[PDB]
Amino acid sequence: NGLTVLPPLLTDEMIAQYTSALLAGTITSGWTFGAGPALQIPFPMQMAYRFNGIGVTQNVLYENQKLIANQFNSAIGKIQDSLSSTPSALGKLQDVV
Amino acid sequence: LMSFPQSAPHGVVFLHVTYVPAQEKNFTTAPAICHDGKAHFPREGVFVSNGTHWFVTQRNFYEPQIITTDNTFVSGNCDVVIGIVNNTVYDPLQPE
Repeated sequence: NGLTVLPPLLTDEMIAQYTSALLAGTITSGWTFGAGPALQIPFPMQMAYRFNGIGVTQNVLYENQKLIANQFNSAIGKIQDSLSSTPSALGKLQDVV
Repeated sequence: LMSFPQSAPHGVVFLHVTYVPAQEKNFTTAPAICHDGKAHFPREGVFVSNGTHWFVTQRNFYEPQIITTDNTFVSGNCDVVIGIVNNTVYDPLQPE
């Protein structure tokens, strides 16, 4: 009847590659990759800069990096479990479609 | 840094003056320094190593300075921070 759906320009593979590139830049350069060149920096130093920016001393991180990594892994696991169990996570996109 | 507005027909033009770093160099970094049995963390800078010595410099510019008590603070011992190195800390009160 004339209703034709056109595919988007950027495919899913290109979106995934963009996401992976942004993630790599974030984890390897902190915030310097967006303002200019991607300056390499260790992740325990990016976390120290984040803690210093939010108003927390860096010695807390340098002493509890193990606990912070464990909490981050547990949070990622809980997020994955919620995404696998709760179907209403992408409810906005589902309602749009 | 700053911006300069400009008039335009049915619009406006912004002249954003930004700070773009350039001419970067690789350096060896360390989380803390263990000189007097305790760890020394940077106050507003970051430890860098040119290969033979250690210096303190800011994040957005390379300005090597001698590791002094005024640039670092003491917090905790050394057997907790992972990857801490040993380096001397200059004390201005000793020559005075």
